[PDB]
Amino acid sequence: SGYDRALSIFSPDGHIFQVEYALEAVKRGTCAVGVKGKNCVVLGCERRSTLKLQDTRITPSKVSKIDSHVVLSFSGLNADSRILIEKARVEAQSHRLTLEDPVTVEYLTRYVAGVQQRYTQSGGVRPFGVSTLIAGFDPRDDEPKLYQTEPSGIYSSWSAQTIGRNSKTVREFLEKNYDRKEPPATVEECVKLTVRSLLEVVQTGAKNIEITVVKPDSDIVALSEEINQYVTQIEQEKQEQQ
Amino acid sequence: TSIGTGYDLSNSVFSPDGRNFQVEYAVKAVENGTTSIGIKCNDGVVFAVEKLITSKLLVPQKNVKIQVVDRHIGCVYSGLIPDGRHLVNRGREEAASFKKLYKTPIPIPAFADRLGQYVQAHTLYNSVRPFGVSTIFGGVDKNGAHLYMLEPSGSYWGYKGAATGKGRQSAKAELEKLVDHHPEGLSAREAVKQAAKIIYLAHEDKKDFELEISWCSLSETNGLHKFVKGDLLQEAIDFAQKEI
Amino acid sequence: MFRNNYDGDTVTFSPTGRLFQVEYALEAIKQGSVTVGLRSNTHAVLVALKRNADELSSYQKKIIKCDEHMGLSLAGLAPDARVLSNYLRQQCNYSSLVFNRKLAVERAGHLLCDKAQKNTQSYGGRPYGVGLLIIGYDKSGAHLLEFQPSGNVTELYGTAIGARSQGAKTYLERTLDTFIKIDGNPDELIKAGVEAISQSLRDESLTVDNLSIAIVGKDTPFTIYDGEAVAKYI
Amino acid sequence: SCLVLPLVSVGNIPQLSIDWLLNSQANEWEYLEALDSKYLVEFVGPLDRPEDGSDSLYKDADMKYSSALEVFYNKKRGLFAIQQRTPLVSVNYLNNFIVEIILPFLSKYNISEICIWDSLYAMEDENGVIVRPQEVYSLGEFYFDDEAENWLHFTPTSFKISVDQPIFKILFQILNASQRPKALRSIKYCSCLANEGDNSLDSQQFLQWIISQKVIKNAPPIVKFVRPISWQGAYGMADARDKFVDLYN
Amino acid sequence: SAAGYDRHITIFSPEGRLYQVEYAFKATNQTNINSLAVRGKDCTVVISQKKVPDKLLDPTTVSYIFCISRTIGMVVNGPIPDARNAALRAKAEAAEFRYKYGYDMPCDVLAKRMANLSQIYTQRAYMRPLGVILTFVSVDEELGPSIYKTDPAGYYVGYKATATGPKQQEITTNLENHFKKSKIDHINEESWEKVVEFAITHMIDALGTEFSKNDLEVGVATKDKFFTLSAENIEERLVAI
Amino acid sequence: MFLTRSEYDRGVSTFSPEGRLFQVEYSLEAIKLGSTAIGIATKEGVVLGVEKRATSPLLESDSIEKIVEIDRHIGCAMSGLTADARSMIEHARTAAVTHNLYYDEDINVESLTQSVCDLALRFGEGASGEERLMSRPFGVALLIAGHDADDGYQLFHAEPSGTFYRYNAKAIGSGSEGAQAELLNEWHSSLTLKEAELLVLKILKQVMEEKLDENNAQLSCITKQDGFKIYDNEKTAELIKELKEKEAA
Amino acid sequence: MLFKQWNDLPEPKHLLDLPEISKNLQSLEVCPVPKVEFPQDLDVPQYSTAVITTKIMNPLFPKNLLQLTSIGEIKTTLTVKVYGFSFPIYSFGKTLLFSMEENFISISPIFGNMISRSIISQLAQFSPDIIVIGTSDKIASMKVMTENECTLQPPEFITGFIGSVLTQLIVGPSKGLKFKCLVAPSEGPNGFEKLSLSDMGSLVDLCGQWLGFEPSRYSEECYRLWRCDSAAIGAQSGLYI
Amino acid sequence: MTDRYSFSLTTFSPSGKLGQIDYALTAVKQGVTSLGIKATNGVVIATEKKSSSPLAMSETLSKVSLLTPDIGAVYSGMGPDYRVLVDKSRKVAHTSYKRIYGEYPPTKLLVSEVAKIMQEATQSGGVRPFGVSLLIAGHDEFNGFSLYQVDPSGSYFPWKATAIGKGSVAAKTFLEKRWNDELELEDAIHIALLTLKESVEGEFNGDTIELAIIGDENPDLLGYTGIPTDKGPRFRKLTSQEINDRLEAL
Repeated sequence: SGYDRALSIFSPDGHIFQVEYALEAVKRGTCAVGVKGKNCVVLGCERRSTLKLQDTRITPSKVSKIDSHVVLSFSGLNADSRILIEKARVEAQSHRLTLEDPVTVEYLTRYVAGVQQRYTQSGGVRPFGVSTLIAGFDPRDDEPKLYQTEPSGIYSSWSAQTIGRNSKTVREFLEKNYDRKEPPATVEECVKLTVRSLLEVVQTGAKNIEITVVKPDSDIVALSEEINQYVTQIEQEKQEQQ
Repeated sequence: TSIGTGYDLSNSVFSPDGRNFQVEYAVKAVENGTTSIGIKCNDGVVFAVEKLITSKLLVPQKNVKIQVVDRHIGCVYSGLIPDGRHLVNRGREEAASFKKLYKTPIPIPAFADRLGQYVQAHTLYNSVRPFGVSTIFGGVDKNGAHLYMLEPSGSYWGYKGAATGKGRQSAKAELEKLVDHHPEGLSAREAVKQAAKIIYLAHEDKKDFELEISWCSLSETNGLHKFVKGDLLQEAIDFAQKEI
Repeated sequence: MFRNNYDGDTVTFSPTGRLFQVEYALEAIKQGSVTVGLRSNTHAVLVALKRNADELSSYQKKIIKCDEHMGLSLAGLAPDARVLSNYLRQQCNYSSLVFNRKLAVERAGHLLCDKAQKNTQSYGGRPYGVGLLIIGYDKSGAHLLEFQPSGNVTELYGTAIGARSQGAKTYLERTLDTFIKIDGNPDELIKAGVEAISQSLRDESLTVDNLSIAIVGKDTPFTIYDGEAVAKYI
Repeated sequence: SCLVLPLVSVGNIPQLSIDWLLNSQANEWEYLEALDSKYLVEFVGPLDRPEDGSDSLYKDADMKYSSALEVFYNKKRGLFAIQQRTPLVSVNYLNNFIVEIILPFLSKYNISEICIWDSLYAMEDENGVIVRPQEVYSLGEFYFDDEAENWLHFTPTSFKISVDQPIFKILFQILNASQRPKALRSIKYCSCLANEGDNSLDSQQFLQWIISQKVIKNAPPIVKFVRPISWQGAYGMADARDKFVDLYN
Repeated sequence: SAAGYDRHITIFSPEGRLYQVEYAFKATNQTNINSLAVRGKDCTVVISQKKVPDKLLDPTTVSYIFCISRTIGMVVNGPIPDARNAALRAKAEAAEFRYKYGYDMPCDVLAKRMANLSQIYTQRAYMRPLGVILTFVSVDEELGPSIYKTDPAGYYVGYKATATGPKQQEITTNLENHFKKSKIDHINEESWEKVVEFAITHMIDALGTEFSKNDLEVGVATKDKFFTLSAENIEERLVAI
Repeated sequence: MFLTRSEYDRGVSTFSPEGRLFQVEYSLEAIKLGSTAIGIATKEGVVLGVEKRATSPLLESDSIEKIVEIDRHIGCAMSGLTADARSMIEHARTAAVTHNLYYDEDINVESLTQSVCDLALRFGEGASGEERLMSRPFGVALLIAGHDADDGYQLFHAEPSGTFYRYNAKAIGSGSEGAQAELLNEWHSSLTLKEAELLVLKILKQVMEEKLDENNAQLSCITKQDGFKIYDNEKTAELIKELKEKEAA
Repeated sequence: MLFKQWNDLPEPKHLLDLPEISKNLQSLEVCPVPKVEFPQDLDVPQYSTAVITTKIMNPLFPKNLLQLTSIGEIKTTLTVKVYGFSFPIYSFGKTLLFSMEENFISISPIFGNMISRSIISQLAQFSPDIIVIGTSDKIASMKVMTENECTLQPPEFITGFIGSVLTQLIVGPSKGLKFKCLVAPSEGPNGFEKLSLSDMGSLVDLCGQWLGFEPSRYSEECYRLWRCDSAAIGAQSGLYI
Repeated sequence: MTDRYSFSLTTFSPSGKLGQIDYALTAVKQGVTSLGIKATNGVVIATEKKSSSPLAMSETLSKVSLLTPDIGAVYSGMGPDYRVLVDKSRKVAHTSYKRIYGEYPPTKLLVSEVAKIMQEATQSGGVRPFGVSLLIAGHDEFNGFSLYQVDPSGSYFPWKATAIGKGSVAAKTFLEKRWNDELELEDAIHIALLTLKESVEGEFNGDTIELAIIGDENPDLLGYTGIPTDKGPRFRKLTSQEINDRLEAL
């Protein structure tokens, strides 16, 4: 087109094409779902099929615990996500040292968005091709917080958001099944909803779904086999419906 | 060969023939400027500028084409006005620094060398463009009268008579004729008359014009650069008109 | 067509010896409104026609005061105009505070030429695209300067720049001797300037909201009339 | 019997050469007809005349405008020359342009020769078709009698051809056409290597080389080079330099 | 010709060549001026052809021979702006060497320093080579008469006798023939005037033309100082021979 | 005379042949993609109204906040890219707090708008000679409202070009043209706070694709007595109901 | 700046960056042609005047004052082994109006060529009044042309949808038609052009003269349309002064 | 902004190859042939001293330079690059090892430093890769004799015998057919002379051949006498007379 070879060039219709290309790179990776419950948050992630000769003991977790009350998931490029996670953890510890108060979810999301924005202000750097979902609870109440951050530096607040490849189907399923008027009161309902949403695009739910649960008072419990139990129960209920 | 495609979009690029085309384009821009000439008499230097009669709204007092660098240095230029003005400012700074250091007026060859170095330094990088002005300057120092001309490439030479602008060529011929008519020497007043004659001969373009003549001589101005007064200016104009 | 290959930056000369970016910056002047300046012997007056985005918008501040003895009117790009106005204010304050001396009009013109010539020879910067009309009074009397953003300053009795300024310039040149001898009566000079700027109007007339006047003089500090203040001058 | 078809290429050297060809000797060239331009970005412009003061190529006095795709005819030597102003729309419409516009023109006038003028940028030589960069110009020839059913043969010049180049598709469509003329005998291809800029002198030298090589059978030598008046407006206004008194002096 | 990004900077062509350096070499010979350098028993002589096609130009202001220091003289082939730039750089380098190491700079070390600067120019993308060829002549206290030459490519080497310019091949061939005839590799004259006369005669024979006092520029380097001969001295040498 | 591509709109520091900067125009085109934001300043205070254009039903209502509090006496509305607007808002808040610290007085709205325009001018030369800090100009347009003793209630429109205007009623966004026309035809100095709010709601409903409701419509006010505040959903719903009642009869 | 990037070299400007129709750049096959369908119930003979222009000239045709009404649309389709756009046609008084929306990003010139050919073919049956309003980026000042006189300078020319319409009127299949064309200078790509206040005023005055309306009300409405955040003005108020 | 960085001059081709490094290798292969062969009690380095118009002094310009008293190097490619690399290598040998451990560095570590410098050159957006290939011959107490080849990319390899430049393939074949595990220094010198005789197009005398040896210690070249522990240089350069005498003999 001629207006897509730099990040500092505006297109005649008013678009920045490099940001769109970064978003396209994001939409190439594995899916990632974040669901907000009444008093809990659930992060689901899709793992590609594990090879036979791959070590499963120390395989990385798609959900990274930034702090004892804040967790992060990503979609896009893995190494850029590692860099962003390292910076976020350093910033959280620095803020805790400076102000004696652990970071809030919104503050950390804003810092991540600011880093991603700063990495778009020069022609000699490549912006991170990562879209992040930040979940947690502010360390003074029981209000769940879920945020989505994009490569351009834009951060938004959501109740149930999916990012990654084939995210349209999961987004439609969440829209047709999740109601903000009556969010899942218990953790089990939210986990089941997340698993069912992920199953719409995952070929095999026994070995390609990862579930993490965040609850108030900075608990954060990652589910192990239990995901297999949820998948089997969902299949049984679906066959009963049939 | 006057248009070298592929090797003319950057300042510091050699063409396959070994030529810098930005410098030659600056020379072409110089060739479209106003005609300015300079003559060297026995003990002085005379500068002449053919200026175009602009609107009468301009103040005829504070508008002077010939630039003054130092009390013993006169300078004219042809090309782009901002570049010539900046070069004159740099020359003034250099002369001030030399006089402040060594307690004497700066000799003309040293001033010419410093100006040439400064101009040449602008043909070494692709982030700057060469000056689009050719500058004829001169003065009087302990060794006598000196007249120099400096090109956009940073090359300068000492001339018995120098001419630049649109009507340079014929003017140069006239200057050569001057050397063929006064080989032994020339006085300051004769130099002023001949400068007026050459300017009148070489301005045949048409649009009325005006003439500005300045001189710096040891036996006429005590080694100082002064503009020609009204009586001698009118005498030179009348002589130039009568010669045609 | 061949011009399109040599108009990328201010470092490139055409094969015919041209600097097209500076030419485009000069051509950017006519996109602005018309301002007129004139002085006879003791007072200098600037007249400006202000423009608005629509009915509900305010009017552009054509004339900005630089110092008690110096002001200017701008015609062209707003960012460059603001930058140069702030630069001139800083230069006047710097001269007064450091040298214990009021900045001269010619010195201000030289400073503007020095600042403008730099952007026409170095990569990475855009040339200024605003012309300026500066009026001042100093120990040498009253002075009017026209500053061309290519880096040029001219001293003249009167001039006008902007859109449709040719008619005003022709009127000023034709009647040069009429107003050049107006001494001691600033009102006549202001009225002459208003009449001059009225010649550039096209399907429009001067009103109380789109006319601004600036006056400086020997015993008169630089002042600006706008709104009802110019209602007496129509 | 010989057709000249310029291509929109780097520096517009062929097209400018066409302007060099027609306006150098306007006595022997006259306007013939405007072809269909549904595959172009066709424009509307006034007539063009030689600078030396000769009669315009458009003999008819009832036409005051001009189109993009036009064909001029030389009856003294029977040469058809095509002129294009606007570039071809996209690159996948070359086939339609060949098989629906110039295809009827072939065998419409029984043309016995095709000549294709092209300029190649040496930087974008992805396939390395250039083997001897010592020379600047190149010539290739192809005969239907000596060949049955890359495919060209090149003289000892600077340089096979790349599949991505338009010349390859032109040759493929010309040879593979089921509506090809029966009088088409010889195809010749002149190419030049040059950069982008003021290519007036480059175009003149390219035309000089073409005339010297006698690629066109009935191409007379040119003794005086005259530019069209429109080239006086390439840099803009004729007196634009005089306008900027504050900038030039 | 070049093709690609290797037209404005110094990077390798697909054939492993630096085109900008070669074009600078081409630019060196655009002055159409030939120079000669010959070392005697206890002196060194450089003679440069002087052309004044314009009679409006002052002959005394035309000079390509420079005095770098007390003992070192330099001759430049190429445009005069880069010549003067290189002259100033050489003067600064020689003075700094004397200040830093406590003794005068020999010719070979200065030539190597300039060659290293040229190498910097040829490797850095944003710097361009100087289209000039430099010839340093001196009488070193450890090596006797010395002539060294450096080029835009960053290559420097010493010569028994050297010639440069568009017509350097004929002068070089004549010098080689003279050396083969004599087989002493230098000039047997014990006076610098005789060496200057020999160089003048050799230049006249090689170029096939006769010069006046204003058509030559002569510089002589001795053990103590390097000095440029004036018009009267050249005229006296011409009258002698 | 041929059709060739022109590249005068690529570089920010490049003039068009007539002397225009197309990057600022493209930034305004980008601003036009934002949601509609309206601001009406009357003698009883200033009213700002925005549309919470939710791309997804699950998006949080409080996630979209295009009306901020620069200071207790200065409110703002934004249209365009949110990333640049965040930095602009932070800089405006910092300037206001610094002015309060060093002067013990509220900053005039005109001063703050001038400061924001000086920040937006950073893509070129700075106002005080400061260097460049932005590779591209901003893509956000701001409507700044405030109250002070010097000029009563002030409303300003600030552009990425660095030039700001003073408006009685200004609307910019996706439906900028229609809202601006309605403001031009339906504004008077006798408008009260309630009338201005109802006019804002009616214009928003006119320029909104979906049905008007407090979910996608945020209204804020700034007055001398109560500073800057933002109406909640209940009050906006009551205003919408009253508007429906008055439009019915 | 210390330097500019070595690799910042612009691409050749011989080929435009027009939108792609088919992703196969090596198809070596005939490309499909867009199909245009003109409404069969427009009742052309009921109207004796037709105006052909683009969307940028919308302020020249106020809606309420001229009583614009909708009749029919032109349907353009294309199949690639998918492009479809709607072209509404307006009517004020007894005069029809065609206002095509140019977009060099998403709309190829081939659609414009087909639309122009269809419109010229349909309107040539009855030969009504033909008025052409458009802009060209190669003209110094405003130009007025008729079927007999060409006021364009030899370098100046007209390209685009207006250029296609003029080409079809002059050398198209239907010839002999009488038309008046008004061209104004502009800058910018197709579909995103910008004008100046003087050019807008001149266009408004000439359009009012050629349409027969009172200058006062017509000028007021046109100015109000221009200043209401019209895309043609751009940032004249925000960038200048 | 656009002034605080420069784009990388060396980039990967779509095939997975660095074009600048390949072009530097091509430039090296166009240079004069330089060879090196290792014996059981020494290493031999040889090269051809190509000259300009026969008026220059060939002794002034030396293509074989002493890096350390026990380590020497030769090059094929561009002269100024070799000179700059030699100066930097001597400075690095003194700074990194002599001023730290009191000893000159071993051959492998100096070769590694040179390779690191060249690799940093190939990874820069302001300079092009070097256009030389280096044959470095050295001796150290704990590794005996060693010969290494360093490429413009910064890759160095050990060699029993090798050659670079124009006549490299033929020289490699000849050395492969000639080299044996029981070779001695004199036999290595003879084989090197035979290999050079097949590549020189002009006069094959001592004035156009540069030869150096890493043999035994040379007390006569030390410059002082009195310290039995101190040893003379292990790097020696053969004079023109010695080369001529070897040429006349076997």
